[PDB]
Amino acid sequence: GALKYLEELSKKKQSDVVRFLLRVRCWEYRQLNVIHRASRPSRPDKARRLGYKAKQGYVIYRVRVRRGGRQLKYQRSLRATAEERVGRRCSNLRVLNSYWVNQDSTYKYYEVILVDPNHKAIRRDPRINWICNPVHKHRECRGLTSTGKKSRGLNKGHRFNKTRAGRRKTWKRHNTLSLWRYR
Amino acid sequence: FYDLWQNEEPQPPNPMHIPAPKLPPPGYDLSYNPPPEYLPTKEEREEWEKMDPEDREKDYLPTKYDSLRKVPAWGNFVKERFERCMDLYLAPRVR
Amino acid sequence: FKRAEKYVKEYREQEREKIRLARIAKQQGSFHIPAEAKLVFVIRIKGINKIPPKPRKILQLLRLRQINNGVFVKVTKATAEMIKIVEPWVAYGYPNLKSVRELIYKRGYGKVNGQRIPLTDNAIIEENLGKYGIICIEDLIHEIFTVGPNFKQAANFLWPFKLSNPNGGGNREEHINALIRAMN
Amino acid sequence: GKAKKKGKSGAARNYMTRTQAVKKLQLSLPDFRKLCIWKGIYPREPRDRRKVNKSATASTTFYYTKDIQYLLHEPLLQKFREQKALEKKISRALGRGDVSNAARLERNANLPEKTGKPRYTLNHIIRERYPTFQDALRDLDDCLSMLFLFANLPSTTAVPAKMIARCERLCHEFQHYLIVTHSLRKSFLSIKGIYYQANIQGEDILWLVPYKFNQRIVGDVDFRIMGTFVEFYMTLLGFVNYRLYTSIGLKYPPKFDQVKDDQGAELAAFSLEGLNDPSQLFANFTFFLSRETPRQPLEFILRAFGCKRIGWDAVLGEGAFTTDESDPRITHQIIDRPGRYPGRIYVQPQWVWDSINDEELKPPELYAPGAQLPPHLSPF
Amino acid sequence: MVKWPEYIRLQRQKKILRMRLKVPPAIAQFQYTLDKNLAAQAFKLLNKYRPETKQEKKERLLREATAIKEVSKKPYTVKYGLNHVVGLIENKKASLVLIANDVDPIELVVFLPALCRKMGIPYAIIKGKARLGTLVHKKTAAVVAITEVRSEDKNELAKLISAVKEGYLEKVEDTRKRWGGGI
RNA sequence: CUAGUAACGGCGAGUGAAGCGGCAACAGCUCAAAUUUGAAAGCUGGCUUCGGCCCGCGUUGUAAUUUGGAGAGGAUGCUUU
Repeated sequence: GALKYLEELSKKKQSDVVRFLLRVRCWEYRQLNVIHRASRPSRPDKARRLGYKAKQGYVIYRVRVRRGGRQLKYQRSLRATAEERVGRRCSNLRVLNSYWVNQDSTYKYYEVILVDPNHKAIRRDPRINWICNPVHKHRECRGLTSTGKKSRGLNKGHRFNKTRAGRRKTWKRHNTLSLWRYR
Repeated sequence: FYDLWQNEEPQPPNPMHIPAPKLPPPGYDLSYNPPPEYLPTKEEREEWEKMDPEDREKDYLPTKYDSLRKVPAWGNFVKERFERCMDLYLAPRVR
Repeated sequence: FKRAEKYVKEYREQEREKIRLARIAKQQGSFHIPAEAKLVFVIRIKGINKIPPKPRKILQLLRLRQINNGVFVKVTKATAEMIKIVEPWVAYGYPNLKSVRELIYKRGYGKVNGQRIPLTDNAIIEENLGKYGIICIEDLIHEIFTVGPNFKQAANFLWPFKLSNPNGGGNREEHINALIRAMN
Repeated sequence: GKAKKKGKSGAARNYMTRTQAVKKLQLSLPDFRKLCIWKGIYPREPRDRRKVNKSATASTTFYYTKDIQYLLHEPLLQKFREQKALEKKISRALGRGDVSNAARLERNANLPEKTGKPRYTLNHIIRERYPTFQDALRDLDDCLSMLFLFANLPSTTAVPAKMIARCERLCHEFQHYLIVTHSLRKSFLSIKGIYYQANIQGEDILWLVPYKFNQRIVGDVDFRIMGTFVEFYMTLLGFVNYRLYTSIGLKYPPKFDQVKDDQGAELAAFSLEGLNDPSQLFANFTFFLSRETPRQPLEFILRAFGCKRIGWDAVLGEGAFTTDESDPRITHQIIDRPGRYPGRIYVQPQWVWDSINDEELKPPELYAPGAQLPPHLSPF
Repeated sequence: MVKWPEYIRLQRQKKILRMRLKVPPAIAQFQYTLDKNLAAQAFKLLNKYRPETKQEKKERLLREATAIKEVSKKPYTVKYGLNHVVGLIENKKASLVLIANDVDPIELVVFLPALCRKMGIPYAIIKGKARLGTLVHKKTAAVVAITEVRSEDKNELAKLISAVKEGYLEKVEDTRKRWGGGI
């Protein structure tokens, strides 16, 4: 049960050992590329609860994103921008999920989990082979990931009345004049 | 172990194929007991030992022996075989 | 920097040498062997590093200084004293006649007049001593395969054969024939 | 109306140098040489070495393009890559530490030092090399004579003693075939050693056997190269004597006894069961070999001409006719020395050599010991 | 003058930074590793308890299946796997623990010396995640634990445990709570 | 249908839902959080006489068990392939 100890550590990320590790890793990542491949996740507890498995077909990619304003504000999140740049880089993979890994004064650093839909280790596993279907091509561009669902407001309740079934679908329905035959 | 020729057909030799020239047959010089005409002078043996190796027309000159137990084994036998081995795999042959 | 473990291994391995050598000198200089005389071929075996003086002089007496060389020896009452003294550094057993045949033909080297030259000819065997019934290579084998009245003289002409190092491979009854077979 | 380059086309395609050959083959410098003896690839010379390559020297060696194409299309190249990783994997369990895994990989290696059988399968290589069984006897001129030389030779790192014991086994197998079918006709001796000439299916085979004496290998010689021609002529003579042994119909391989061979029987250790001018010379004769006389060549010659009973000393060997010289059954006793039984006639081995050469029973009075030997003649 | 490659320089600068910064006292304790004698004596016992390889496990299965066609006790091996070993620590089922000093997400092993201290299990930080993986027939192994040994060697395990609580954990005692590096 | 209701509004222009109710269609599940630890039991490739052999992934975790209107482990006895 080592991963329960890691979950409590990520909670305390201002603390002495986690501030030290985030400092020495953010320094290392600045000399690296903007988008580069990570052999293993920096937070293996977070990746695994987001869906990462140590199988042939799962890869981890680390990306830095510029932080600040676009006072115009970009409605696209920094996490969604992190997903979209990696999916452009790996046009053959599928973006599964992403998580925060580090940040700086200029950049924000994210690790993204990708799944190879053509690897037949992936194709044979019923827990993941839904992603081999072509309705899951480029989920990060359609807002189908966890960042996208948050920014689209796909939550139950009276607070999310305009957006829970699709915001534009709601507007088209309410702005349609419906005429029947026997009026 | 299986037999080789379950299907054998003749093959014409290409003109590029240059075979190795065969070694000369053992002549009358190589014998242990030559005639006294083939027996050389002791001065000729002493001069032949004085010159350096690989500077002679013949690497061997005869010497009359009486018995088989008096006949020794050749010192440079493996040297001659190895020099042959370098001859047919490191020295090219002009047609 | 010799580690301490090596020091302790030394002393325990020298005390066991002292204990066994006392047991040899306690009982007698004899071995439980039938009265029929045989011949033993002994081969140097890599063993205990530090040699006590009494096993060392017995290697010197058997001209066994450098490693892996080997000599022939018959059985006397005195030989069994040297056999069980130098035993942890040697391998011994009765060889076979064909095992001698390779040892004089393929493994044969020469010793005459204090300098070690290889065997040259049968007449050179005559030139070496060639006198006490020594006419060919089989003279040595006759003194070895059969017990020789001048086998001590035959050993005097003899030199310890520098046997060949094998690659990855108590009295042996005839299992010493397998010893040279990997060591020829 | 177009032009090309002179150096690019033509003689550069047909002939390439040894350096260009090993680069195209993509093998190490030694690994080319074992493969090149295997397929019989020979360097040869073009008519113009300057025209083939402008930057060339007479010391440099060229090679045939199709022969390199034959070298590229060999299964040994795949076997070289699989075996190269196999010695890489024998450094695996040795490095990390696994004695059992190092063993099971090295029984799978099947290394020649403990088998005698060769490391690589030479079946398809000799399939493409020698075309007919007559050329096997033509190549038996070289095949036998080194293995009689190698069987007398001691062991080195390149040639294990089990390889020589298999050489001495295979050299004895060809001898047992010759003494059954009496194919040995002519024999010559010289400073180099003993030459034998035998005709098999109309093909004369000549091989040289030096005397039973350790030979100095002093100088610059390659045992790694020499160990390959052991593997060459092991399989060839093993193939040659397999074909001829079913040709004579006797069951193959011949049965062998270990410890009775270990007693020093040499030639006489093995049993042969026939179902699974030469004969008239010494058809009914009795022979004894003394202490000086060469035991191996005398027994080989006598059994090749149908001598029924040959005896010798108990220290020369065992499993023979009765050692005792007082036994009056012996007609001729071979003695070379510097009882005096009137029944036994006292002779030399030279009388045997000249009476087997002329095939006319040369007189033992002219060949009486204690007298000067008349000069002999070469059969060639 | 001459120019060095990018990943070459970053390897050396991280080594300088991890040893010269103000390291918190949970990573600084990993700089203290046991002696050469104690490591050699540890692997003398542990190599006697090596897990079976895939080749010899299959051989034993073929042995027992053959005898069925034509009686044993519990196997005592060396326990490995971070999630497995932490559970063996938490149930007090382990007797000696060995921890690799070079786990590159170090968060997987930071709590592990202190968790063994809390439950009383003797631990020793060892050089080589590669060395432990060799012991347990993998490329890598972050942690290695012994639980129970056979009766022929209960004495030399208790001697090895006493050599850890005397030769290693006594020297670490007043230097595991102090910050590393400086300058 | 609620309903041009609530709500927000240079309270002008105007903008403008949702719950309930009647229908259409209906279907529920997979992980992470556990020690298989009396046995990485899992998987990709290659060679294949297609039968089963090797390499590699993987213990920084691949199978089986479990997913909080649950569950696990024992015990007990019926019922299912």
